[PDB]
Amino acid sequence: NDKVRFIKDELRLLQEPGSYVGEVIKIVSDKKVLVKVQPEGKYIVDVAKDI
Amino acid sequence: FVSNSEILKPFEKKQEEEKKQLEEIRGNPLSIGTLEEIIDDDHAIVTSPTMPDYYVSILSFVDKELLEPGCSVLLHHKTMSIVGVLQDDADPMVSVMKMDKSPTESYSDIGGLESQIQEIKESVELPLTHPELYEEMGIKPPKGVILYGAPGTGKTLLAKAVANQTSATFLRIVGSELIQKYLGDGPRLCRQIFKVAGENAPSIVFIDEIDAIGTKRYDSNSGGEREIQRTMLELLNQLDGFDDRGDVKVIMATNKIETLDPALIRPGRIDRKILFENPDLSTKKKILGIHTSKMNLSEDVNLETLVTTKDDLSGADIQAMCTEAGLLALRERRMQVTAEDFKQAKERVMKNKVEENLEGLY
Repeated sequence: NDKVRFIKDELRLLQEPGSYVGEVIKIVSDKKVLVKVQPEGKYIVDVAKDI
Repeated sequence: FVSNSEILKPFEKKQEEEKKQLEEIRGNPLSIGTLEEIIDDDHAIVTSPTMPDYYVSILSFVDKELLEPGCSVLLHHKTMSIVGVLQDDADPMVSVMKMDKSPTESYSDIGGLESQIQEIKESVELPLTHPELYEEMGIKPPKGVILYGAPGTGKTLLAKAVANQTSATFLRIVGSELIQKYLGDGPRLCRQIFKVAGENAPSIVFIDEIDAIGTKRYDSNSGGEREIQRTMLELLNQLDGFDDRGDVKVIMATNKIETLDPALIRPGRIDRKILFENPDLSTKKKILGIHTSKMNLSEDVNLETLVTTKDDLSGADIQAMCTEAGLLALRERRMQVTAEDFKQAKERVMKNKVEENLEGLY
């Protein structure tokens, strides 16, 4: 039951589109961070509520 | 009570409502780009690093006076609208290299030039720190000074102490970095240096060790014969191509200004010629006393003896003998440096490289 539940829980993680890769450039007080993606350009994105 | 409820309460409430409206503007679908041109119709074309084409309108909080071609504005992912003006993305990353805020320098190490120190102060320190001097009398302050003389006189340290009194940014330029050979590129780097000095207006422009290519003297970055024309005349086109009354003050310094182009001198901008000379024996005690303040001297060591021995030496040669004599006692683990180390230091440092003229008596 734990093996089937683990494989089932890991199935939705592989079906997730995933995430890009980037590096933090600068931060502000608006909770918006500039992340530089290597293949793409620089994008200012909002930080998560957990961090 | 009455005023605080009608001011502080609606202010904090309105600021929270403005941030909620930013979700459709500054929210997660957010991107950037490079501004190209602006039109009177409240529309512009901006290109992101992915090379798209976005033609949209202009949002609030920003006017067209802050929007300049070549800068980096803020875009949107879906609506693709231009948000507002921003500084250089990630910045040029030029903070302290040739420029700083308040360098630490005094007039003691540059002592001996006091005859020529009052010339640079009245033409630089006085008009910048005390602008009422030339305004009340209506006179025009000198817009630049030229530096000429033998090395080791504290050429860089001369303008370094003045920058601390003016409490302004002190710019510097390397002579070899402008003539760097990529393809052309000589005049292109020159404009970026003076452009930064125009935005903040530090009112201080200095260049240390003007070199370029007199003849060759380089390997990796050459530039050829065409680099001499596009470089030395580019510094001229800064003063000759713009008229700035009270702000930009260009100061040029190098070892020999005679071989330079007389047009590069740009007469009428620099009305002061400062010559450098070695300090005499009277001013050597001020420099020697600072380096020997933390040094342990023996009972047979006299400060007046080391000054008399020094003949035709620069400011770095005073601290050199203290460094050489200090290492001799450091290898033997001695507290007070013996007089024999001072004697061997003043005699050796005197003649090292060229002992003789190699031919005849001259």
